[PDB]
Amino acid sequence: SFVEMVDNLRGKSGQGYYVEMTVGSPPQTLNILVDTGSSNFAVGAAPHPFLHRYYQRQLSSTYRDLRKGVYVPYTQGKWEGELGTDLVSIPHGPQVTVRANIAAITESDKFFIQGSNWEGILGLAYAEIARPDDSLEPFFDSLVKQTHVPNLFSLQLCGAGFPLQQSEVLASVGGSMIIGGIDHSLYTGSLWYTPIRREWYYEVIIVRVEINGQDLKMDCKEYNYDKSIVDSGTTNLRLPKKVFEAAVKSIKAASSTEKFPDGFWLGEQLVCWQAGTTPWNIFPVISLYLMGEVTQQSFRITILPQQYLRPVEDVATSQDDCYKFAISQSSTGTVMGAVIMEGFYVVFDRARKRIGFAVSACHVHDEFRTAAVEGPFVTLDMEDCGYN
Ligand SMILES: CN(C(=O)CCN1Cc2cc(C(=O)c3ccccc3)ccc2N=C1N)C1CCCCC1
Repeated sequence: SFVEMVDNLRGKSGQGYYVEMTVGSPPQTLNILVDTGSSNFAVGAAPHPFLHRYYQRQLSSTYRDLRKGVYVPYTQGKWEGELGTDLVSIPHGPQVTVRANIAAITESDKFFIQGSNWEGILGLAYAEIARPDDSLEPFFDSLVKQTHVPNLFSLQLCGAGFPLQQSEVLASVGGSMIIGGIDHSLYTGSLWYTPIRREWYYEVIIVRVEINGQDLKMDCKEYNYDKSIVDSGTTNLRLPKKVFEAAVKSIKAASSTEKFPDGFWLGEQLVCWQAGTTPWNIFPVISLYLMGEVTQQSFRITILPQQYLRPVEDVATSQDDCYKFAISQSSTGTVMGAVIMEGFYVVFDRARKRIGFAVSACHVHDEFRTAAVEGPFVTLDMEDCGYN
């Protein structure tokens, strides 16, 4: 179907997924992180201890200067840049060349990650959350208007399998970003769609949460406290303070046969099990019910411990499989990160203002269980879950 784009993503979920791209004339190649969490196409345009390479504007005959600066701070950090434009392409993507807005990053604190292997970020969200403002057209918006590529893209993040490293990056590809299409070889079963509440972040509405079938039983509005978005840039599944606690307890209980340190459930410290003996069956499956496109109808996606327990290279890299509990609390609402996406083929159907989920043909699981997507359900009381 889209053989060309299949498996065009790499990196490390923990350090983000990225795709190859080229900017300027002649072509300058750079790894760009795929982030559904933002709307700026920003690349390193100056040396930095963590950049193997960067965008060299003086060497591009098509580069154009907008003579406008941009300051973006975030978490005790920030990236500063100079706005401009140039021609862009995606080798393992559509065979097209567009002209996009490019923030040439010139100074940054806490942005570029050591080891990730990407020198830039491709924000696929809407302009509403673009810096310095919504007038700076996002990349995909430009791509869709300068070509005939369909206004939609889908993602299948396969998180590989076992612990990887900066070296294992260019050895085992991570996943796929299919631009302008939906690839039938990336999923099994049906594709279920949930509406996009507001086009700024990819915001959705969750109506119910379950732990091994048991209802978390909270006012559905609490689940979307502030907001709920899907973000390929975020590693963990992030949930409000309350929901978070309620969940850890339920998860704690479910797994009682064995006890772990409070440090584990805080993401502070990890756990290990003699190679090959990880007791998956002891940990519970998790499920989020989403609002359906059809009124009063809803469906659910379900992940396994193989999705929320991230494999990490042991401290002493011994012969023991250790794991990190990838479920943490949030204050900015729910973030459906990689622990969620690595279970499904996710479709960002902007043209129809919806997002679809399907079982990933590459998700991790043992023969006893499997991730799922099932519907329809009728648990009256849904739009009422939307926060304001
Ligand atoms: C925190 N990260 C996330 O992916 C979670 C949600 N975000 C935040 C985010 C922040 C930025 C920045 O402007 C920035 C500035 C200085 C230092 C760090 C970040 C840009 C895009 C963002 N998109 C998200 N998905 C980080 C995960 C690694 C990639 C950077 C964002």
